[PDB]
Amino acid sequence: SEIHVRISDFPTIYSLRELRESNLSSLVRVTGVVTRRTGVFPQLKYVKFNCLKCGSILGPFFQDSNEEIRISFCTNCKSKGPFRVNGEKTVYRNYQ
Amino acid sequence: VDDVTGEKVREAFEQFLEDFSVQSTDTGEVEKVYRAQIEFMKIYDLNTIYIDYQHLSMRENGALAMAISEQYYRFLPFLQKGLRRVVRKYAPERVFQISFFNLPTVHRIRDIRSEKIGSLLSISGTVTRTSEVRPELYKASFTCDMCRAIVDNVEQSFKYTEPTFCPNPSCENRAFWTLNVTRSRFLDWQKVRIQENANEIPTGSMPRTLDVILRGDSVERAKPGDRCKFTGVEIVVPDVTQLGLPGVKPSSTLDTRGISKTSLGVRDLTYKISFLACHVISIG
Amino acid sequence: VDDVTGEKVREAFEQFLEDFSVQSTDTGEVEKVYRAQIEFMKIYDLNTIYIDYQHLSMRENGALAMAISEQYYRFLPFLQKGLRRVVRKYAPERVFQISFFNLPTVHRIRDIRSEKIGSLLSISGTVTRTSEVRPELYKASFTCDMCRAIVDNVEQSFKYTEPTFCPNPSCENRAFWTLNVTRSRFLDWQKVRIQENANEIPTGSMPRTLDVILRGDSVERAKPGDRCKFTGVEIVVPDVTQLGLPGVKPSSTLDTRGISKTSLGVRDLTYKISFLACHVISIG
Repeated sequence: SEIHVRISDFPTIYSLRELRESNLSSLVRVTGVVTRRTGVFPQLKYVKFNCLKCGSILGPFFQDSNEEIRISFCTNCKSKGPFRVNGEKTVYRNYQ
Repeated sequence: VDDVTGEKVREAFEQFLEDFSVQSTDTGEVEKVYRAQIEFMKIYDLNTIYIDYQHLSMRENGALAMAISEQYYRFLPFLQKGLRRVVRKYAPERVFQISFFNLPTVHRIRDIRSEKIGSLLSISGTVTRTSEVRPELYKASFTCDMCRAIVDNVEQSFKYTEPTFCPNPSCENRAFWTLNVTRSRFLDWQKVRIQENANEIPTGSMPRTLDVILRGDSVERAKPGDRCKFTGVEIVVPDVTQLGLPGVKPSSTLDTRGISKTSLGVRDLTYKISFLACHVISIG
Repeated sequence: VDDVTGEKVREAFEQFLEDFSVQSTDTGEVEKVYRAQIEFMKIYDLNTIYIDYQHLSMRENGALAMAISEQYYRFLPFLQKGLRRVVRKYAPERVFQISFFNLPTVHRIRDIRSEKIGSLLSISGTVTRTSEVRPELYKASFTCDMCRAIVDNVEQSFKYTEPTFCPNPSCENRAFWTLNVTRSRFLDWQKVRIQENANEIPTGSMPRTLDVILRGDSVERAKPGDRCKFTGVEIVVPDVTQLGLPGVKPSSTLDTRGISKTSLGVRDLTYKISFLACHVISIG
């Protein structure tokens, strides 16, 4: 249920050190050589809470890139649901 | 199907009042006569119509006569919508009341049962202890403060509060009101309380009260100590004090065989027959 | 009075650069030459000006020369405002930097005292351990969510947060930010760190560092292992780690001999001299 797309040939190579304030929220091509890195961690993509007070699970969401927050109150007259994400039924997306 | 039923009766109604309504010759009571009632309403700007039942009893050979008379409460907005499109065809803020009259058979209070719910009926009795005149909302402007609060909405039916879905923007279900006490469209209604005729009661018991609500045109037309004829629609009002009657009275414990786990918002309901009327004629 | 002082110097400055600037004959270096710098800037659209100090040393017989050179930090927005009105007179989003050069007397790091705060001074030394290039806000769009959040505002001076008065609408003082990370105007600055010349230090002690900030035009012009000449304005940066020096260091316990009764938000302050520069020439 998802395909994200590629963009191949964007014809203005800024090497480095030409990044300035104006290029933010733009589309930039850069060359370089890869230094150290980290492992592969999972990041959450669909979240399913469950209110401990009013029984059962709530339902999926799509959040975020990148906020990861903070769904408060519903389905039990908006109270008093201190929530907790469960480790089951939430699809993760890997990160590096 | 059912929308094809109600829309089908709607187009048959538009087709009804657009056509001829007077059968009489030059010695009359000339044609049409409905368009004289619309235009005669347009000159004075009073926003009601008085239509008869007998003319609708003439035309369809009783087929449509047996379609409004039973499920009348189902057929308000289709009827009022079709009449509004006739008005926008033949005329240039509008609140329309469609008050029937001149029904065949008059019933008393004793002939009230509960199989006759929804329908039309002619009730005759005696007015005693009328009340005063107070407004009523029926046109909401109520949405949440974060952020948009400009939603015109429901509570035409008595709830009253509040708007439920498509909220707010952006505070979702069930964020709702604060309401607004300056952006609405009101009308006024009183609650007279009829008492049974003296020349009718079965020997021997006591007279029997009934409640009745008047909206819109028929405010103030009643008179303390006079006989009346009313108009049928006969709604049901929620009642409280009939507990320990004895029962067994039902209850409405909601279902939980859906949602899968990892409170008790059950309710009671007990109902008494009131009456709702819109045309008051004082012959008696 | 003081606004008449700064406005008086402002109109004398507008009067200065509008007039003649070249004394030379046809064998030149012809007239004007400032308008060639504005229009030559208009053809390429790069938004800075390089003006000399010696020409301003010529004209006024040193009166206005002794009015910008002392209280320079007081006289940014009046100067930049008057130059903006000259631009709207002779030209069609604008950020203007007014970088002086060619000063008479060059000082070292040892001649820095604290009576010379605010003024202009020519510092010469050796660049070592430059840093990288990062943005900075200085153009806020920050107001409260109930309701209006479209106020362009302060934090040109380093605070950073937040807007204080005229709040929100309608949440009053001191309701403020959430800020906005998409409605601002940024520029970029780095922080090189100069080190004292080898042929100057008083025998015998060790070399002495100093910090220096470059904004706008003079990013990236410095070079690790080369001599420089800078531009004077010499701000004061808040410092922490000088506690238990010994003192006695002051403190700022606010007054309460006003407000009549029916908490202790007192603070510390300790400051170290940094330097701020805008023109970098690499002669050495």
